[PDB]
Amino acid sequence: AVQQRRSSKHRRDKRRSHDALTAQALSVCQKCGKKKLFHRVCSCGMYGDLRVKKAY
Amino acid sequence: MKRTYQPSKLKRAKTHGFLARMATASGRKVLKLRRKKQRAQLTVSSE
Amino acid sequence: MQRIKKGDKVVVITGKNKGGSGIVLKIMPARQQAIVEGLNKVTRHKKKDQTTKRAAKQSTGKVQQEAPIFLSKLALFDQKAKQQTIGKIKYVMDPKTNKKTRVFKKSNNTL
Amino acid sequence: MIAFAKQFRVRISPQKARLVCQLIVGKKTADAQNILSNTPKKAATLIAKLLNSAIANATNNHGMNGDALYVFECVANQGPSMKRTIPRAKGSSNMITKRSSNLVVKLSDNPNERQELIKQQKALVKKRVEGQQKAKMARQKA
Amino acid sequence: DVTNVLLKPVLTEKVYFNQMGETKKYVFVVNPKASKTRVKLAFELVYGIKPLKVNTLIRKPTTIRGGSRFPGLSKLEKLAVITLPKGIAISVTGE
Amino acid sequence: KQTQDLTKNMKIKGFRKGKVPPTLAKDYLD
Amino acid sequence: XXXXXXXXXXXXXXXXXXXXXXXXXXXXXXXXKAAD
RNA sequence: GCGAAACAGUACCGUGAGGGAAAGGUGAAAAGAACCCAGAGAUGGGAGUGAAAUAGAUUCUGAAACCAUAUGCCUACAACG
RNA sequence: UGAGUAACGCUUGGGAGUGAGAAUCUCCCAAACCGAUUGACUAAGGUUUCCUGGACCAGGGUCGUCCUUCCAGGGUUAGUC
Ligand SMILES: [Mg+2]
Ligand SMILES: [Mg+2]
Ligand SMILES: [Mg+2]
Ligand SMILES: [Mg+2]
Ligand SMILES: [Mg+2]
Ligand SMILES: [Mg+2]
Ligand SMILES: [Mg+2]
Ligand SMILES: [Mg+2]
Ligand SMILES: [Mg+2]
Ligand SMILES: [Mg+2]
Ligand SMILES: [Mg+2]
Ligand SMILES: [Mg+2]
Ligand SMILES: [Mg+2]
Ligand SMILES: [Mg+2]
Ligand SMILES: [Mg+2]
Ligand SMILES: [Mg+2]
Ligand SMILES: [Mg+2]
Ligand SMILES: [Mg+2]
Ligand SMILES: [Mg+2]
Ligand SMILES: [Mg+2]
Ligand SMILES: [Mg+2]
Ligand SMILES: [Mg+2]
Ligand SMILES: [Zn+2]
Repeated sequence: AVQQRRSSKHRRDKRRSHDALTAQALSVCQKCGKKKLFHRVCSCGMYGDLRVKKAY
Repeated sequence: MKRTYQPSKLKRAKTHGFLARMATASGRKVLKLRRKKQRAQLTVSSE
Repeated sequence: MQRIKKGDKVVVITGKNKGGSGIVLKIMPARQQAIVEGLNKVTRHKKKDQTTKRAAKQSTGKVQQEAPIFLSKLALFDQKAKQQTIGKIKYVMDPKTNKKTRVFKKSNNTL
Repeated sequence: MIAFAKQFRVRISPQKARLVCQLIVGKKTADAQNILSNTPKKAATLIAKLLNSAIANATNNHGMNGDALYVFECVANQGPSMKRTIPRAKGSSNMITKRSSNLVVKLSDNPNERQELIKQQKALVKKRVEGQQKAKMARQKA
Repeated sequence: DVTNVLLKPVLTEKVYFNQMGETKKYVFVVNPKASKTRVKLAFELVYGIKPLKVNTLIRKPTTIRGGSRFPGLSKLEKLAVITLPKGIAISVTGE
Repeated sequence: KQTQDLTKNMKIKGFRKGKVPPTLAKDYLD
Repeated sequence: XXXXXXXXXXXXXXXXXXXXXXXXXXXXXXXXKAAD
């Protein structure tokens, strides 16, 4: 099955109206200050108060 | 499966070579036509 | 013969540089150009390239050299005459040496 | 006073690039950098470099404060395409069009920048009307 | 005899590997139409010491600078490997 | 000393790095 | 440093562009949908 | 306009005979953008040359289809060549 | 337009390293398949696709610091095959 009529420039965007993306929640590390994505270790390996990994 | 062209130096050279073409009037006419068209690859002898 | 040779004094009669006196250092007959010292000074933005024994230094900054000029803008300069002026030249052949010599047409000056 | 940075022949398609540009338009400098640094998309580590280059040449070349800059307009225009042949089945063939985008980012310090552009358009319209009247004035005089 | 069949010596890792260790082996490039006997005769008329043996290599021409605006083929080379006897080592440059 | 310094990189036409001739490095690139 | 190119021909962005011969030697066959 | 203004009977197709394209224009002069900034770099933004750099090698002019941004107006009970 | 849709054409995990950036590159340890074969020698054909170093315009159905891709250099030794 294939479209017997061409889709205009308005219906395409009406379908794409729901394709927008959402900005993921971010937080600030408590040891270096840079913004990091929530519930995760910053680039310095500092999660909360626990030294997880070696510095980048 | 077996496709049509299975390459071989000897068969190609003995069928469409310069010496094969220079043995009959028909072959001479074909080369004559190719000289008229000034083809760089006159025969299959040259790469 | 030729209107302009390597060495004779020449000036420019048209363009931004007017009355620009200089000495012709080199003549390209094929391109109808002429390198005249001190005139038409261009300054190529000299880069740095290091792939040779001389290219290891190749100190080049804002070197101003000479750009070639069309032969039409050139005109021969008179020197023997007391009042120097710009004119055209002939190609008379003197039987004394049987050699062709340029002579001006507004005077009787050789070369 | 708009500062800008450009990039021709970005490998990302404009369709897949517009989705990321809409997350940064109107955003502050630090927040735009922070937002773009943690988005798991391919067209995020390229807009970040252009944005960083644009901030740099805004506070160095054009001389702006740096604490009032906001992303005025970041868009990915359609760039030249390149055509290749994908071999299909049963001897057929199709044409694959690898798409490229011309990305351009613009940031301003003044939150009222649209008024000046409309003003310039208005300035152009006023000159248009002005040209007609002077031409009109000349006709009755003759 | 005319000695146009000895075109040019070549120095590579293989050449320097041979040109050391008792017997020396000198590799030149020669006229592609020349034969081994002609190579020995040319070396005789221009060096003076009879070669112990001669080996010949033919490297076929191949395409170079592919994809460049004007592609080009290679040039046909014939290589000759002269080997002088034990303990003798003459210089290719300096006569 | 000097010959060690002049054997680093500076690849000669027919050779590679590392095995630069211990005595022959002054003819082509002089 | 030592970054230079004194050769008459030298480039990193080699010029090339792929072309298409539009080879579409497609065909078809018969069918079981024949109303005679 | 000769198929062929460019290196065209070339690239390419076919075992072969044979078939057979597309592609021109910087600037008067390369004077082809030293240098600084961001970037790994290409590159971009300044600086500089130039009358002109929105003439920058993607190089005369740059149309529409086509893709985006925005001033203003309208639009989420509505049967629409 | 269809549409960012179908498809991406039989094979896993981790450690260390390089790099601006590593599921894809290098090394190591395993793991899984071939084993009358995915093992080894050659004929035919292919014609440098072989080795070293470098690069990531283009191609690799993703990525790529890597490649059978590109650049530079080199490589095929017969009285008995
Ligand atoms: Mg729209
Ligand atoms: Mg949708
Ligand atoms: Mg042999
Ligand atoms: Mg510019
Ligand atoms: Mg134009
Ligand atoms: Mg309503
Ligand atoms: Mg109702
Ligand atoms: Mg009704
Ligand atoms: Mg109605
Ligand atoms: Mg279509
Ligand atoms: Mg679509
Ligand atoms: Mg669908
Ligand atoms: Mg689906
Ligand atoms: Mg699917
Ligand atoms: Mg697969
Ligand atoms: Mg898998
Ligand atoms: Mg096998
Ligand atoms: Mg090849
Ligand atoms: Mg290899
Ligand atoms: Mg390599
Ligand atoms: Mg890729
Ligand atoms: Mg033997
Ligand atoms: Zn931290």
